[PDB]
Amino acid sequence: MPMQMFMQVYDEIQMFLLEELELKFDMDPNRVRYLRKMMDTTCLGGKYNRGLTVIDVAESLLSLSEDDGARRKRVLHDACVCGWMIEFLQAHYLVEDDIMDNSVTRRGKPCWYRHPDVTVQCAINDGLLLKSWTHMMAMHFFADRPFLQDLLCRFNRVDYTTAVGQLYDVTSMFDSNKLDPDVSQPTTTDFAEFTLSNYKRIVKYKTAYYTYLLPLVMGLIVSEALPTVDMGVTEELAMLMGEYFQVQDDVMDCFTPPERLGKVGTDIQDAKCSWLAVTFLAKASSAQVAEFKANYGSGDSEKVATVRRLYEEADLQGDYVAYEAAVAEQVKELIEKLRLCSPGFAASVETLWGKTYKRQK
Amino acid sequence: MPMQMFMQVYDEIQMFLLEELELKFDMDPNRVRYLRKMMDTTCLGGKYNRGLTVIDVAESLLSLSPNNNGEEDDGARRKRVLHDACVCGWMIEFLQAHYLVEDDIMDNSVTRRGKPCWYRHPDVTVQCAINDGLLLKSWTHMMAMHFFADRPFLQDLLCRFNRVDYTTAVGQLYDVTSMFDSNKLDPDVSQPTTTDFAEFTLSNYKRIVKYKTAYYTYLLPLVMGLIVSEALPTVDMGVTEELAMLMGEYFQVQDDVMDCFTPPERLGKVGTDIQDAKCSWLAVTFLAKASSAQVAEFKANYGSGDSEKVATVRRLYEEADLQGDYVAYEAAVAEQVKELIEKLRLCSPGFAASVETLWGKTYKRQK
Ligand SMILES: O=P(O)(O)C(CNc1ccccn1)P(=O)(O)O
Ligand SMILES: O=P(O)(O)C(CNc1ccccn1)P(=O)(O)O
Ligand SMILES: [Mg+2]
Ligand SMILES: [Mg+2]
Ligand SMILES: [Mg+2]
Ligand SMILES: [Mg+2]
Ligand SMILES: [Mg+2]
Ligand SMILES: [Mg+2]
Repeated sequence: MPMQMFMQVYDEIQMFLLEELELKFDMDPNRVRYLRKMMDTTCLGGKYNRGLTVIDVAESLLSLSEDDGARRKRVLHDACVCGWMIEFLQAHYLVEDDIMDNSVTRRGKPCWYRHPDVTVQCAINDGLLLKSWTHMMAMHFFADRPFLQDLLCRFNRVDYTTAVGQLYDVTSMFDSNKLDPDVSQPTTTDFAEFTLSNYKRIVKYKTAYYTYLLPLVMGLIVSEALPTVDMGVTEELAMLMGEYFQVQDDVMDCFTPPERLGKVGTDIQDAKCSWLAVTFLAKASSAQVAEFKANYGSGDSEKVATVRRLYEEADLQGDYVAYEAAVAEQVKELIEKLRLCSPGFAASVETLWGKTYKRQK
Repeated sequence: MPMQMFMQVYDEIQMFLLEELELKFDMDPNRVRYLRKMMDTTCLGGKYNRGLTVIDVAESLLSLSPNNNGEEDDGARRKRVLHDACVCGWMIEFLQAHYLVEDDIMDNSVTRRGKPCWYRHPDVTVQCAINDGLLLKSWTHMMAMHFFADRPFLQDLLCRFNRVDYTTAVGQLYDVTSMFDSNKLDPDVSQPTTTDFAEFTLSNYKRIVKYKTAYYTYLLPLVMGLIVSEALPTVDMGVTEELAMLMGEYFQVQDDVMDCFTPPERLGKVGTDIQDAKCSWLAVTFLAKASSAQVAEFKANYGSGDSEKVATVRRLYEEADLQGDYVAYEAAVAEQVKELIEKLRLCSPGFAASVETLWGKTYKRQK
């Protein structure tokens, strides 16, 4: 049912974008060919839990003041459009992050930039095009909406918020004291920034805002129910669900089959600042830490293998399971807080939690 | 003075953006320092010609054709407009600084404004540079929300602005897909450099230049000056857009030649264009009037890293007398421009004047 309309609205959005480029931007059928494949490829093949959340949250707040059925159709189309704004935003960040991250695969398919006819110079701009599309579809559908001003101001703040996250992520293997663009870039070996604290900060901004906070806020917005909700609890949940999601990402990076996964994991190889990495270095012995230091951040045979055994060596899977129960409990008390006043809303956040909490296939 | 105030608005913008990172985003002094250095480097260095135009359009519209509704000529609305005009000006420069960061990387340039491209700096990584670029465009949205928060024009401001940000990205699409044949444009397929340069035609030059240069360089400054002036509807947009497309094309044409002919030293960078086999005005004008033989040679050189093969390509330009083609091109433009400006005077003379000043800073170009 939801996938039904959503995908309808996709076709709607896409028709509008491609057709506008033809009339007003003097584009040839070819470049319009390119751009529709770019869009489909970069914006499709996911489980769309971010756009979808918007629709559910919207529907669940649809009765906050016998009826019509027209309001219903209006709010739920608005919710599909914001939903796709979120998915195009992500698509933008993903295309730019595979380029930044030198990844090779995404979702079973090669990254956009690693497409036979995609050059990275064009890929880079293709990412910008996706972002531009979110503003284009926003003005096209919500020009006459009283909420437009506040929709885009919040949307743009999470855009920004996500870019800051990305600067956090990408400046984490280095000594922040030595973060001066005039000198060279020697990746740390003390791993003194492989901290849980520092971990938490990159993941909150890079992940939690656009993945958990934005779908909910947009959902509220197109439902004219935003102030109906304790933003404090709401923000708490999102920040938390979002930390947990990434940690889930972190572990799946390391121990989930790349076939299963859809991309041979690199984190260890690219020496990222994952949950495993910072959780390991904190509980780890002197010997274990010398050993980690000697087989981290290198594309090897026995090495990554080394770094993978060390993590089981340290029972990171038990630390994890303890994490999840901790998180699962704070999420439960937060949701009941919301339920008091916003029952319908705490219902959709429950539904959100349920697509997070498991997170398996 | 106009750069006095412009520049103290920069300091203003940078303090809010930077203070807001540390305050609302948990940023540490280390990364605030980086981000301040990044902003200065990518944003300060040029001549703020699109930035200061907005200031010019705005002063010349509180004077001639201004708001009658606006108090009996008393100084308070002017420093407010002007201050707005400065934010708008830095919005345009931050938007440009965004596209130049990504562009130097895309185009793989080595230097800009007499210096290593951002992505070319020592403690700047290519993956960080890309994201830095993105922050640049975000900052445009954060400075506008912060200063124009209560401003009635903020939506109109923001709509037009993103429209132009978008027409520029499309322009970048047109420029980078220039080298190969549109027909064989299929991401699922490897691709070869066009060897026949068959899309190196004027019509496509015109296109991948009008969208990529003239809108944000000429239309946006003028449009934003109108808006913070609240004098938007007082002008013929169509004729206004006409000359900004006019002016933009010439600017770009005039920049294509500086590229291949102005010394790297004097051009504040090293001309990639021939090396990178770009679709300059120069190439499209050569291929269109050249013999079969002159053309065979262009192919046997163009788009080759070199001192001597990049110099043969630069020879047939002289031999093909591109140098007089330009002169003639420039003259047809200066007169076509000249005309539209007069049509603008008939209702919007204050406006029409600021456009002469902008035109006069284009024509009179040796930078
Ligand atoms: O780079 P990672 O590891 O954080 C992740 C991409 N997630 C992103 C990427 C860009 C902006 C925000 N979140 P992915 O490439 O594993 O999907
Ligand atoms: O790459 P070019 O030659 O078009 C030029 C940069 N101009 C741009 C760059 C990005 C977007 C629009 N216009 P520059 O590299 O000479 O500064
Ligand atoms: Mg990644
Ligand atoms: Mg990344
Ligand atoms: Mg990951
Ligand atoms: Mg360039
Ligand atoms: Mg370029
Ligand atoms: Mg150039």
